[PDB]
Amino acid sequence: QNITEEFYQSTCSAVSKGYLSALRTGWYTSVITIELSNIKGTDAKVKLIKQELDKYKNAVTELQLLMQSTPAT
Amino acid sequence: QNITEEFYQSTCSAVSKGYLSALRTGWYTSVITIELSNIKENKCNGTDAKVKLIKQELDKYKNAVTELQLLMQPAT
Amino acid sequence: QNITEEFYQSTCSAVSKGYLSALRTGWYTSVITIELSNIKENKCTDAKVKLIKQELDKYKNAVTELQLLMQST
Amino acid sequence: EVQLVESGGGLVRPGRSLRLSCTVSGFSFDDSAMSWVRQAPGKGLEWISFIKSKTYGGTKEYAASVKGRFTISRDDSKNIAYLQMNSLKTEDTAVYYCTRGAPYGGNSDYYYGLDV
Amino acid sequence: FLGFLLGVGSAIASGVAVCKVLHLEGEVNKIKSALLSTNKAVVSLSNGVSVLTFKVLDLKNYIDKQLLPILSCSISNIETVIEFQQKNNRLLEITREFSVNAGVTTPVSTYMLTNSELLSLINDMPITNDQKKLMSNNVQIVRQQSYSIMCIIKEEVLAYVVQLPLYGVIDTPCWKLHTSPLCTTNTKEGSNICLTRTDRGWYCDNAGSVSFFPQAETCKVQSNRVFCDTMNSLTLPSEVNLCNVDIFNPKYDCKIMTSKTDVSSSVITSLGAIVSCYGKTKCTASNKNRGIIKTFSNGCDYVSNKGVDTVSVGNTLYYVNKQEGKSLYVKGEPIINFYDPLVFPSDEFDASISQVNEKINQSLAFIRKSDELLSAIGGYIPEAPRDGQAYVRKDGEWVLLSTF
Amino acid sequence: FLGFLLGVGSAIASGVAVCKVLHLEGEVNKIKSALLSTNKAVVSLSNGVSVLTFKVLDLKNYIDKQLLPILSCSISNIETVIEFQQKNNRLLEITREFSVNAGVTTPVSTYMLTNSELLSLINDMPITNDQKKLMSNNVQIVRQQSYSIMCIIKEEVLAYVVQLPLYGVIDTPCWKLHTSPLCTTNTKEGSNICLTRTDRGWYCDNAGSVSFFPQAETCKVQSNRVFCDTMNSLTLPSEVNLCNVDIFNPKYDCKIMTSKTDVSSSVITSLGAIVSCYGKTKCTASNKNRGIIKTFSNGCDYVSNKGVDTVSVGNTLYYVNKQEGKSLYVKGEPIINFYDPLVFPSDEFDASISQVNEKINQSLAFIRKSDELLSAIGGYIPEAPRDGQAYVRKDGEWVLLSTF
Amino acid sequence: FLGFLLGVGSAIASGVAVCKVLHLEGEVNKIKSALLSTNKAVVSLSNGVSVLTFKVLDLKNYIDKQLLPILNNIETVIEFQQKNNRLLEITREFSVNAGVTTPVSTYMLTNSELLSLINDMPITNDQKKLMSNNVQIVRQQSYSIMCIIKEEVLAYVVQLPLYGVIDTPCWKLHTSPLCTTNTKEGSNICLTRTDRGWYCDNAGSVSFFPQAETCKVQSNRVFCDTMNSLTLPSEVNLCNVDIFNPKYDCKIMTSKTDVSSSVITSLGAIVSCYGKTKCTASNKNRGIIKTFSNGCDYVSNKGVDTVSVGNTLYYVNKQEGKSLYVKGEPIINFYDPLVFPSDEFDASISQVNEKINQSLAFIRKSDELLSAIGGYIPEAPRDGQAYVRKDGEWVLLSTFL
Ligand SMILES: *[C@@H]1O[C@H](CO)[C@@H](O)[C@H](O)[C@H]1NC(C)=O
Repeated sequence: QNITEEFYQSTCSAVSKGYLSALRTGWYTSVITIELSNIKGTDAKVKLIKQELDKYKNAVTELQLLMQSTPAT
Repeated sequence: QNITEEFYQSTCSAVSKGYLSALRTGWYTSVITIELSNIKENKCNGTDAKVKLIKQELDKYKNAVTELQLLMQPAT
Repeated sequence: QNITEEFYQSTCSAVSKGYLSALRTGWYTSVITIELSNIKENKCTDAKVKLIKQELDKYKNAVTELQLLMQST
Repeated sequence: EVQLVESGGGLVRPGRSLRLSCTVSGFSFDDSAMSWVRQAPGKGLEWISFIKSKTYGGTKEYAASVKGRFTISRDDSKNIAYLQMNSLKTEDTAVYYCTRGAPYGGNSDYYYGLDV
Repeated sequence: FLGFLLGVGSAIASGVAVCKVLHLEGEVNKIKSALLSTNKAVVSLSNGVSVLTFKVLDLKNYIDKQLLPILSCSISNIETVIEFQQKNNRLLEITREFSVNAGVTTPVSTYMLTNSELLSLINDMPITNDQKKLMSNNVQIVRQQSYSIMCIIKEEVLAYVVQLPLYGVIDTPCWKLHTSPLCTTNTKEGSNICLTRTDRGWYCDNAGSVSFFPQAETCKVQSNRVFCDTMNSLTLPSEVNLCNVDIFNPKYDCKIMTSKTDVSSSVITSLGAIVSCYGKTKCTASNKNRGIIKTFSNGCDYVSNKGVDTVSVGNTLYYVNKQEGKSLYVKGEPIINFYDPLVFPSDEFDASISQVNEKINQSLAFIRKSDELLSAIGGYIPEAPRDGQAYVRKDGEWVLLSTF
Repeated sequence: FLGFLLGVGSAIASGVAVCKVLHLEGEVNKIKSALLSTNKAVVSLSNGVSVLTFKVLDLKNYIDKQLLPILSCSISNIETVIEFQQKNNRLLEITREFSVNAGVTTPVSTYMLTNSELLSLINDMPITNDQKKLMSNNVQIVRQQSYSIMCIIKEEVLAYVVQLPLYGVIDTPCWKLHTSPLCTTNTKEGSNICLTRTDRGWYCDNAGSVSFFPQAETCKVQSNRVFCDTMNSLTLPSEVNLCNVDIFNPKYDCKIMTSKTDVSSSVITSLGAIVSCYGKTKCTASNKNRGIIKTFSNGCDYVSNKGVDTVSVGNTLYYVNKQEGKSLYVKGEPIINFYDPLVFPSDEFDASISQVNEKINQSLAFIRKSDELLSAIGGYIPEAPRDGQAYVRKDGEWVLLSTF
Repeated sequence: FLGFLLGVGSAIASGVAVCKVLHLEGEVNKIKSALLSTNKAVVSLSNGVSVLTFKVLDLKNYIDKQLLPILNNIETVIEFQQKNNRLLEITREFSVNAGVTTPVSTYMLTNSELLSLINDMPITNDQKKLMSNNVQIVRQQSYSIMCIIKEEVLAYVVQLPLYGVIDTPCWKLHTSPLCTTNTKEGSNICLTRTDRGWYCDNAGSVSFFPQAETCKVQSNRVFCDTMNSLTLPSEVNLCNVDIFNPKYDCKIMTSKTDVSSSVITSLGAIVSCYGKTKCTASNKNRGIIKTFSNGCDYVSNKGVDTVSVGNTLYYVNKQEGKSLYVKGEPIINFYDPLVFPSDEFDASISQVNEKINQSLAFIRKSDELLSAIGGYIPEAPRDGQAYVRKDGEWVLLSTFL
């Protein structure tokens, strides 16, 4: 709201006044947690639940490999 | 297809002729719509399995429309 | 490991020594395949058939889009 | 800041001459174009005259009702715009307003409305 | 433009610091014991720094309680299968995003932190209500200015750090400067000289000085609010603003860029368009209903968006921003006419007004003093003939002593 | 290289303008009423602009009709749950893409617009049949050049603008110019001087002139078709092409860049490779079956892809493109040999051929004026000491007036 | 900084080469027959090049076997979705990225499949270990080119990286502007080293990467890319210990823009505090522990957590290591500000010294000829009469007598 703009022909330039600042000055760190489960006869449904548990265990294994290399820049 | 290329040793440069143009000169705008439904609340008190699943899917729908309303509430 | 760093005041610069190389020097190509099935059309109005039919529609539309994409390298 | 003050009105006998003068203060007078619009007592608005900026030739455009009788002019040295009314009729009894024509951009010979 | 003048910083350094703290023994158990009751808490680490903690997913209390007793086995209902899929999909998608971005993702996706969780975290952050309001109304910007660093997965718990932004400067006046080449308009080729203001970008008042952002592409703008990052800034004195009203002010040396490349271009501003039309290029400004409403003459001119929809330079068509606001045209002689093209430095990038004027002072010395030594070539005399008697200088020769 | 010579534009300005038109009262009801029968229609807004309109998903007629009556409540079919999930997943993913990218996404994803719907919009767009053909065969590129601006979600409808590209110039001849440093090949270290053409990028014929794209990385290529964007282009005269056949032509002053950094490099071209091998660097060209087939001499040379597979410069290994076509090698004296290193300006960015010649003519002016004038002049005549007596010149000496 | 000195290369040029080979007739059948038994195989194509081959999803043996007879329970629906979803997502990723995606997503190649490809790769065990422990980085350095969909298989080539140089010493150079500290505004001159970026020993020379943003770091290991590198002599390292060495002409960049900034290094922070800017270095418990004076200074991360320059707050990296401060006079003080070339980008030490000798040459030579070129007599007035020499002027000879 209530924005202006000026053009200076002498310098071939333009200034757009009327904005409000929202500068990011610093950071704040937050820790997010996801609690996992320590998991070590074929009916109709068990095959799907078994491969879904396989998805879960492979996800936690891949994350175990990923945290292996602590981030650094 | 029938593409050529030349190398100029005098200036150390190369020109690849034989291509066809496809320049974007202007824009065209179209409005895409998604019709939504005014659902007040899942006015059901049951706790069986299928209602347990369908209620949380409706909750996903309602939280999605709330986030879209917050986003609408542009330029880059 | 055992990382060091030096700052040279004369040139206003700093060198971070103690790292190991892992340069990408060349390439290696491998072919991944996904075998598809030649199904012409969903030849078949209950509840479960509707889902399996539109899932087959997803499959056929995916291979059609990949056919359009293949039309260029 | 932006102001247009017209002066020189009053009583005048039918057939003589009277010069209206609009003093501009608040913006660049040379870069903008001026217009004269009158309103007869009880009647609606009637567009009368228009003079373009110095950059666009100083071109005077009049209406059919006053063409040949009225003459618009401008003095950019003192930020003022005149409307010389010669051979006045009784129908010319009206309230005369001085307006500024707004170009379709910052500066253009196509105008979209009367700003001030 | 002046992005090379910026410093070099580490973005995730803070989150990675907290990460290395989370590797310590017992540090994870403090969090697991703190969130054993509630889902959100505030925890002070070993080094004393207090950080927010959140438990967004509990697959432990699902696999170990709702799924474990069934696992000879047999599943009785199918609803539990889809329920497990819905519970596990989030972990799967988080794993994908991490496995692609090497453990650090930005912006923060909804899988990593949903809007409900993000708004809760903003509500409990140790900042003002104004800051909570700002971060809550612009969660899309908070997501784009945040990182997600994956930390550790120890003792049956998964942990990753969400590095959130702190807006320490709010509601101070800002302005965006746009620039374009200002060249002469001669007819001969390559005879033109060009000059361009280089100080273009965002400026915001901050702590008695000005924060300058040369790469305005990195500053995100929503409504009249400008979310910039001080990491990509320069701390300049307030007198920089003088360059807009008086480029020849003595209190600040305004930065320019000189050349001889007179090409036509246009810079779309917030409320209009700047057009630099040089050479035989045709530049126009048009309205969607009537059509062309201005054909630009050779030079740098301006056109407000009030009634103009497009601006075309050469083969390029620009759509101007249709934002509502007042545009003011400030007359003035193009400063390039104040210069002599014979001593104009045409190779200047990191330049300034005074730096170019001093490079002109030297050339004026080089030509008016040293080159005028050519005047002393024919203006001096050769040796008279080494003969018997003496010679006098008459006309342009040595003509002896008959005249005697 | 010359990307700084480009202008600044607003990409979504048109889509944002249409978006702000949709915020007005009643406009949404006009759209809602037009699509009550069919799923796509053409709607003219209040400002007269006609736009295509599409309803891609109807959750209203699913939740209220097929889902509402079941909600005592109990679900009978389990297939209906999965049916609702399949219907709702698209809205969820659209929400994710918008909430991450701050409401503006590019390229346009398949969730935002499927292939059938995109081809529908292209088929119903009011442009030529050739444009329909071009956009229909290259939907991946059209997606890469399109935007998706989320507009409003008012009165039981969701709305976002899909900003599609218009290719007004098609099938005109284009060519890509590749450049590489051209340095001398002296044995001493710092004695070398370098020169490089900056005109690198894409060129296309357009409306009696040439559209030049200096950042060729932004131009996408499919087959022999080049999808560029005029937004980052320059309108040059046709005479720019002369720079390829005659760098010293008078009708166009070709842009170059001088330096002294003689480092070895390689530029993989469309049908070959340019190799600038300077110093002790070892540069070779090899075939996958036979092995090394050429060891480059010091200088800038070329190798066609006809029978060559890799080119190595120092420790860098490049794979050349194996596209089918003819490569032509045009011999010529390297122009860097035409320059004298004592008057060669080495600090030059954003230069031209005549711009180098002007500084060389100037340096020779000071040299031909200084050494040719000081030597021819050096043997002049001093004067006799000012002692109130007039001296005459005899035998190379000043003798007083000795007459009586 | 020096990224413009790099060459231009075609990245997927190798993979596309294999890609067009698969377009030939029968070439796809060799692969389909090789993978008819197992899921992974080695195939030597027509051009003799041997490539690994992998079948990750078989919808043929599902749709034609488990799904077709019903079309000639509800679980069979979900089973199909789980099998089909990958084909959809692979399609989506392609349809956006125009057939070439990077990094290689998990849909394109899961971790199990990628580790399998690394295990059967024809390279050393050390490379297998390196690629297996850093699969996320390998994905970021790999491409996925979609090739063909021929009767009746879908095919895309995954272009994997080969690390021919491993375990050689590397080091990262950080630079920042080095200016004088006068009180007047426009009176200062500035100088900055431009050779900043990564360096690694390679084949008796040094591979230099000016765009360190492209080099990825995990622990003390640095995965760089030779395609955007420079092969420099071993003597380049001398520029760090002896900038004025004659055996290598170190590259610098001159200016007059004395602005304050900071460069966060691996184990510390460089602060160039010029002008009236206030620059500090602070600790999370103690607070401000150093107020920088005008100039370029350094502060290690040993006990420092933040560094603030003006309105900018930087967090320094809290990595463990020894940081050493090497004293020395700032070389910018070795130059005279009256003859200093201030517009220099692609510059070096010898180029600046030669422009100073040249600028100085013209002044001493112009004074050596002009001072004094007026020690000689000029031309007498060129009228009718004759003129003799008296004092400094040409006196009319007719005055005698
Ligand atoms: C520069 O020019 C000004 C006026 O042209 C003159 O007064 C001055 O002596 C010159 N030299 C310096 C070093 O300022």
